[PDB]
Amino acid sequence: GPVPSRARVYTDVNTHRPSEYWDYESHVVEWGNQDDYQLVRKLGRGKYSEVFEAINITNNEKVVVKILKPVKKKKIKREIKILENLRGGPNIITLADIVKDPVSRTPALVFEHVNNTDFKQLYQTLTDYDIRFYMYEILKALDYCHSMGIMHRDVKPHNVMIDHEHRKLRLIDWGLAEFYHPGQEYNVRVASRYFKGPELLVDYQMYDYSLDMWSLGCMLASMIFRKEPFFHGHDNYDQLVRIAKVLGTEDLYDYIDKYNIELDPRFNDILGRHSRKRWERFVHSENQHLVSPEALDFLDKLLRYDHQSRLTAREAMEHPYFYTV
Amino acid sequence: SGPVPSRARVYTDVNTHRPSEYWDYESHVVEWGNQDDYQLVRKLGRGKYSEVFEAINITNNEKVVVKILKPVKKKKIKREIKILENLRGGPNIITLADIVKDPVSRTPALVFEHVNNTDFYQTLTDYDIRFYMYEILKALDYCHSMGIMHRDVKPHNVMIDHEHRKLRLIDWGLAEFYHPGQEYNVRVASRYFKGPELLVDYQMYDYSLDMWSLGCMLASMIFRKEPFFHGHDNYDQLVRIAKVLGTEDLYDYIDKYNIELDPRFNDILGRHSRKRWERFVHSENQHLVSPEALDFLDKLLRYDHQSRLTAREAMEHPYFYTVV
Ligand SMILES: Clc1cc(CNCCc2nc3ccccc3[nH]2)ccc1-c1ccccc1
Ligand SMILES: Clc1cc(CNCCc2nc3ccccc3[nH]2)ccc1-c1ccccc1
Repeated sequence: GPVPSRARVYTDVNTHRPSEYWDYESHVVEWGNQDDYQLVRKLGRGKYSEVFEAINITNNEKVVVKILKPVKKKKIKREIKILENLRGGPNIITLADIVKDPVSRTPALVFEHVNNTDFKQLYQTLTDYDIRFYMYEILKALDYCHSMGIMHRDVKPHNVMIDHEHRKLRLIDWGLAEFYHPGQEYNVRVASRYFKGPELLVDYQMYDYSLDMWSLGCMLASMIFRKEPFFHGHDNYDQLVRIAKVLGTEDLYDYIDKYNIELDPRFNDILGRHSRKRWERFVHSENQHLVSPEALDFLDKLLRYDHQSRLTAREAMEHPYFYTV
Repeated sequence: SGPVPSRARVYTDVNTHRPSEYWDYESHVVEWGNQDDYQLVRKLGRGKYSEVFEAINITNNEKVVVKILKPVKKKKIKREIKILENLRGGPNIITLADIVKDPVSRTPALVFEHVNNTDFYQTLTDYDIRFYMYEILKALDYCHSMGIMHRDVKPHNVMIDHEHRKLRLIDWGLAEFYHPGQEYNVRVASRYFKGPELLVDYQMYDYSLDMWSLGCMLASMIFRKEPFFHGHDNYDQLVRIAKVLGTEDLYDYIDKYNIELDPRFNDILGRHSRKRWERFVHSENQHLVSPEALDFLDKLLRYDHQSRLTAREAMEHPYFYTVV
């Protein structure tokens, strides 16, 4: 079968903690009364959630209410436990309360309010310094949650809230987050297509915090090159082909041979043969003001097939690309 | 013209503003699952109309608590289920996990999350009393906010797993929805914990009944006197209260609400001075008593249901400054 693998950092953080910390199935959730909140307006809508802006009528403070469709109760317990464990961590969305409406009994999570700025509106106004500044803020959140033995497993621009006026950033939507246990085989149906690491696309289940570093690399590549998304797959199989068109099919086979991975037969007719490209090839007149040798070197160290060779969040924070922050 | 009406000072109109689906338990449709998923292990307790068992859910090998109900009144069973479904997941409220019937007996049964009850009182410190009293208040402020009065607050209805510092308020069979101006049956709660409103047959009571019962439990814990007000019948229970609170304030209460005192009180009530709470302090309990505890007790144990602290006001009392 496949060769086992483990994280290069924070490997045994959950092993050395009592079960209470990571055993979310045993976690007792206490659901308060949603009458303390008045819903103001709808902000967004997910596959299993609906996000509203609301007011806490006991202190007149704005909050964000995430109403969850109870499609899987174990998944709701997992998200709550992780949010409670990470509560107050740097740049982590702050869970303020857990409530249920008395008549509907629908689970709802109450968070600190964030005055988000638009992704398209920010895209063209962001300077090189801004990109470094906010990349460093996400790394603070990732190094923290990895140190707490949690993999976000859903990093993408939609899951990063920014209040640009206040230079405030929050990593949100922990619904896909999981506790890291060395040697554990995880479900690969995580994250979002454009941000899925090659480990997920080749069905290598023994992945770790390094999956987040791949997703972060995809975000960085989209920001510096103004190409959104950077790896534009049209299905999960095609996604690996788009990565292969940049990283090359030679290093893909070296990766699958190193871990004795069995490639799905659906790859047979679509994978082809591709050369490894130079990061400089993506530089153009519209994006050259965001690109630098430091940015390309940092990107090259995140976007690697081999999950074990990618920079850890702590190694990434020490990169020359961040010397100016 | 009869007794003066009264309403709750807090959460007065919570049920009035909710659709009838929430509080109309008579219309609630109960779906009874198959009790074959549970195997009874042992008897934990026995009530007037129920037996509580420890059981094992054979589908996940997890312990549960099974309450088998004698179907003496189907409306009462629907009421309890609706309240438990409404409060499901609330802080320190026993969690209803399933509703089942044994295929052959067809006896109603409620399945709850397991609670590992400690035996216990002799070992509880001043801190422990403050901690557990605050946990009960979280449960009461929550259920009151959900428009429900427990109406049977007493030590037997409080399960504590001391090792894990976990507390659950159980036995919601006497619980009711609060509707302002509604006249309720006074034959509720357990004798030692009945509020004076019940004993003088003042039917328009509210959540404040639970705050009286909580005050009885507090007095019994800090003074190590169980029960605190030891009546031998419902009429004598008011006399035991009047021996502490005095008869002057009892007459002020009945006059404020134009209550007619039952003639059965004529020969037994007597005349009693208002006692100082310090009179109950002794060598055996002085380590549990403090000025803060006595001030807090004085604000719960009042004849006038409207003057008692609400659960939310109680949580802000100095007696709880030392708890998280
Ligand atoms: Cl990662 C990022 C994100 C965004 C804005 N994303 C918000 C999407 C959102 N809004 C929401 C409202 C409601 C619910 C969910 C929401 N998610 C803008 C820029 C960047 C960025 C990061 C680092 C460097 C440079 C740029
Ligand atoms: Cl010291 C104490 C002890 C208990 C324990 N009463 C037994 C619960 C029970 N119910 C049961 C039903 C069925 C079967 C077994 C049962 N056991 C409750 C409350 C307190 C207390 C009171 C005031 C303040 C702080 C603590």
